[PDB]
This record gives sequence, structure tokens and C-alpha cells, in this order.
Amino acid sequence: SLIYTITLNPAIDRLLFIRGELEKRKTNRVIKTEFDCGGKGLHVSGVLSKFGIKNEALGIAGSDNLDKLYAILKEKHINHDFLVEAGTSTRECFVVLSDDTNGSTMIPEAGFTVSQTNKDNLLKQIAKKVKKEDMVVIAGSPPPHYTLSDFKELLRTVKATGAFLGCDNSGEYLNLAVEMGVDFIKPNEDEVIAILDEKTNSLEENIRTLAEKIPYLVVSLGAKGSICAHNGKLYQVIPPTGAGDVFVGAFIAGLAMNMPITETLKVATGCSASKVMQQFDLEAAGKLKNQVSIIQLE
Amino acid sequence: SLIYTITLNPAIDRLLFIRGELEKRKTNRVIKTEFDCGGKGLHVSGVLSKFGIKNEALGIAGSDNLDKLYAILKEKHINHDFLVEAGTSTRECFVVLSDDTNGSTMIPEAGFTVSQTNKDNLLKQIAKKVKKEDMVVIAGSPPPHYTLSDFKELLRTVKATGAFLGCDNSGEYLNLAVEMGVDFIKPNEDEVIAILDEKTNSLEENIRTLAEKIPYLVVSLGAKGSICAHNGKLYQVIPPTGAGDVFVGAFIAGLAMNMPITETLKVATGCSASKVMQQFDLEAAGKLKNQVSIIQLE
Ligand SMILES: O=P(O)(O)OC[C@H]1O[C@](O)(CO)[C@@H](O)[C@H]1O
Ligand SMILES: O=P(O)(O)OC[C@H]1O[C@](O)(CO)[C@@H](O)[C@H]1O
Ligand SMILES: [Mg+2]
Ligand SMILES: [Mg+2]
Repeated sequence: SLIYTITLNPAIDRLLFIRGELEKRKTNRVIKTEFDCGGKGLHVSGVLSKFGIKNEALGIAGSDNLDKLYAILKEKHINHDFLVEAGTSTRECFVVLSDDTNGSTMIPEAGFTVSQTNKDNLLKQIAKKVKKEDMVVIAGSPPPHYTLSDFKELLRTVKATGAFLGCDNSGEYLNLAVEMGVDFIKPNEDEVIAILDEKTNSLEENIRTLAEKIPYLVVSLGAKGSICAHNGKLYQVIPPTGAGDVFVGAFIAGLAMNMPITETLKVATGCSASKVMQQFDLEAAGKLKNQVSIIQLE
Repeated sequence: SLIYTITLNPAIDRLLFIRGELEKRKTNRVIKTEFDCGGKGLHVSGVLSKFGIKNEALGIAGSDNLDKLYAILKEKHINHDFLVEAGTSTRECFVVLSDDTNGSTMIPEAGFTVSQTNKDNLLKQIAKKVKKEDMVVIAGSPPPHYTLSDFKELLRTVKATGAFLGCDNSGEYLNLAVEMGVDFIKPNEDEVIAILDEKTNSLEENIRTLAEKIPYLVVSLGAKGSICAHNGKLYQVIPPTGAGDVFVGAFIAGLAMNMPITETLKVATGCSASKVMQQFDLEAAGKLKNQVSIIQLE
């Protein structure tokens, strides 16, 4: 079988290294510039590959900076079959970083408007490629004007093939994903409250309730860690940006390698924490795996 | 005669429009992206052209994004004869702006290392082009590793042709410019103190003193306005980013059109203020010209 990632609104991450903090009306000189691939799906493909797990990235890229995007993907050993929109450029997400600090300021471009033709090409692309034994991971939110309506066809077209379907989205797209019934989603506390529009029950109850529709539910609680529901059980995951994408990637890898869920959660969490410490190193992420603690909630 | 601008470290300004202020560890979504030419020299060429004054821009651009730089220049009606460094890209200066606010955060890339060959090509380029009746305006500081030594040849090579030479630089380059004896420079208060390394005399005296070497000395005092020395006289210019580049451009234009110095100062100052009000419009800058007041210091 195979794993497919779908990055509707890909990007090129441009790391801008400056000295100290980022003043907000001052001039901040860049010491050096660094590039990496952007888009949730892509980040997820990057993790899968480090795990020696086969996968292919799908999405819509711009023509004008394609060569640059491909060099990065080749470097991150990411197999892809992108659709290309002529006369446009993949957006960039400027990441103002710093060795002198541990912060990061994000300034992502909105991305371009996708042509109707490439929307349809993505649909058959999925029909022609995805099998029931495969897994699909639509990650990152849609580019401007890729409507909820468009998103609906996308999800249904995937479901129609019977493959595992995970979605890392937000806003009405996440809600929509839930209503459609995907196998995986990683909402934050508040997104959970939003999806249900319920504010009087405990979060726990919101999650157990939501687990009735999503079989691999993982709710991020920020620094506190996470809560994952699966097979009737609820787990509190306690750890010792892009951290969320790596978590997804790691989590998918675990399921792909078919390892215990509690175990998958320790690996996912070890890799996510491994980055919140990096400007990730898989080897380095492995030392954190067994520092992660799981607490089953009864 | 003709005017030449020299932008040793050109750039492409990428305006990033977000909502409200710029948080510094948050994600700031870009509403729309806009491009403009970067580099002091170029900005100066942009002003000259709006004044219908003939000029040509010189400098070293990268190959990978040349087409994009040329489209902008064509749009700003800027004539150029750039030298090109193969396999490299012109740096970008990210300008985080906002309609909801009147601020701007600058994040300029350092730029690339220029090849020895293009350093030399710039030198003969100047010898073959510049005549005594022309004006040269080296503006913006040098790219990484374009040494003080390199800068020395540049300036001397221009002087050797007998043309008017203005320099808008900083750090040791500005000092060097002063020692070399250029016709124009626009240092800020502190740069003046630095050039002389004198801290016990009034700024006025520092300027009159410095005027002995620079015949068109203009010292910027920030919000307070400016002080310009010329022909033995000292003027306090009182007004009603990129504002400095436009001032230079406007000032050069005045001298080019050979209009009174006090007058040149009112135009330069009107145009600079015209931008500190813009996200400049020449027509709009004209309404501010006669709101500028000149006070001769005796
Ligand atoms: O796919 P999106 O939802 O548009 O997000 C893209 C952004 O996500 C990040 O990976 C942060 O999670 C950034 O590096 C940037 O690439
Ligand atoms: O030529 P430099 O000294 O490297 O400065 C370039 C920068 O100058 C600015 O025009 C501000 O004066 C920015 O827009 C950016 O292009
Ligand atoms: Mg999210
Ligand atoms: Mg200056």
C-alpha cells in the first residue's frame, strides 16, 4: 500500500536569521537565509521519508519557482506528482528566526487562486491513484477561493476510494472534515469546542463524544501535551512550530508501521518535542520517545 | 550630460500587507504581496525618472530573479545596464506593512558575494561611461565582502573622470567617502559625530567644519528636519522609510535642473515627507514643497 499527502496550498519556507529579538518598526538585518519546503502535507511527507516509509506528495504548485521547490523536495527525499498552475509562484512563508533566541515569527503569504482545471485534475488524480489499502493525508488549509464546496468534493472523492483519510485543517474546513467523517484530525482544545459548539460539558466529554465519529482523535492542549481517543479509550499524553506537522507525520508513520497506539503517541510526541528544541533529527527524536508518559483516562 | 546611479547591493522590495501590528512570535497572515525595486541607487533612479530627468542605473544583480527585477524597473521606467552574477539571486528586503497602521518593519537580506570579475567590469563600465559633465550617485551600502579597499577603487575611478559624485553610505564607507572627498553625502547627526570623532563642539560647528570638504552637505536630524551646508551658508530645513532615498533623488534632481539650493531643499523635503504619508506621488509632493521652511543660520 502507499501513503499520499495532499497540500492544497504549498509553500516555500524562507528562514531569516537575525540577531536577537525582532523589533517592529526597526530594521532587522538578515545574517543568512535558509530554505525549506512549506505546506503541512509536504512537512508530513518529509517525516514519512525519514521513517523510510514510502509516500507521494500531491498538491498545486506555481510554475515560476517550481525548480526551486523541486530542489528542496529532492533534498528532503520527497516523491511527488504535483499539478502546476502556469504563470504563478508558490507562496512563501517567511520565518524570522534567531540563534540568539528561541523564538520565531511567521509571515505566510496567502498563496494563489487555483484554476478550476487543476481542481478537477486533482480529483481524478486521486481516483486514479488511491486504493483502499492506502492512506491519504490532506494537510494544511486551502488556498484562497478553494471553497468549502470544493473541499467537499475533495474529501468525498477520497472517501469514495475507501482509503484511510486524515485531515489536518481548521475553521469551517475542519468542521466540514468532521461532518464528512474522516479517520483522523488534530484539533486544538478550542477547535473541539467550536466543532461541537458546546460549552457546558467537560473537554473530556467533548472528546469522547467526538470520538464517536473520528476513530483516531488527537486533541492538542498546547504545552500541557495532548489527549487522544481511540477504540473506546482516552489517553493523556505528557511530553518531557512545524511541531504539529511533525506530530502528524510521526503519528501517521506509527499507524503505517502498525505499532500500538500508545506507542505511536510516544513517537509522535517525541518527534514534536524534538523540533521545539531544534532551530528535526530522527535519531534525536528517539531519545525523547521514552520520556513521554501516557495516562489512560477511565 | 547624464546622471548615473550605482547600486552595489540591489534588492527587490517585497511589501507584505498584514492586519494591525506585527506580533513577534505569532503568525501574521499576509493579505496581499507587492513588489517594488530595492537598493538606494534604484530608488534614486525611480525619483529621477518621475522628474523626467535622464539617467541610467548601474550595479550587480543576480541571474535567478533578473526577469522579475527588470519587469519592475521597466514599470518604474528605469533605464539600466546592470552587470549580472550567474547562479545567484538579488536579495530581497521584506517590508511588513499594514493599511490598519502607519508602521513598517524591515527585514533586508544581506545580498550575495560579488565576483572579482564583476567588480572590475563595474570599474571600466564607469570609465567607459562617465564624463565630467555627468553626475554619479553611488547609493546604498556594499554587499558582503565588497571591501573598503574595493570601495576605494570605485570612488577614485569615478573621481578620475571628473564627474559630480554623491554618496549615500554609512559606517566606514561613509567615512571613507568623506576622506576621499565627494561632492555630496547625507549623514545623520550621529554619523557626522562619528566621521569627525569630535564630541565637544556644537553639531553646527561639526557641520560647518565638514562643509570644508563636502560642498553639498546635508545632515538629517530625523523628525526635526535637516541642516544643509553649501557655498559658505548653513540652512535649517523644517518639514510641515525610503524617505531618505527619495530625498536624495529629489535633491539630485534639483541640482540637475540647476535650481536654487534653498529651492532644491524645499523640493527634496517635500518629496521625502510625501512618502512618510504614503503606504510617492510627485504631484502630491508638490503641494508640500511650499510648506517647507528654510532658516539661514548666521
Ligand atoms: O498549509 P498551511 O496551513 O497554509 O500552513 C503553512 C505554514 O505551516 C507551518 O509549517 C507551521 O505549521 C509554516 O512553516 C508554514 O509552511
Ligand atoms: O542599499 P541598502 O543600504 O542595502 O538598503 C536597501 C533598503 O533601503 C530601503 O530603501 C530603505 O531605505 C529599503 O526599502 C531596502 O531596499
Ligand atoms: Mg491546527
Ligand atoms: Mg543613512
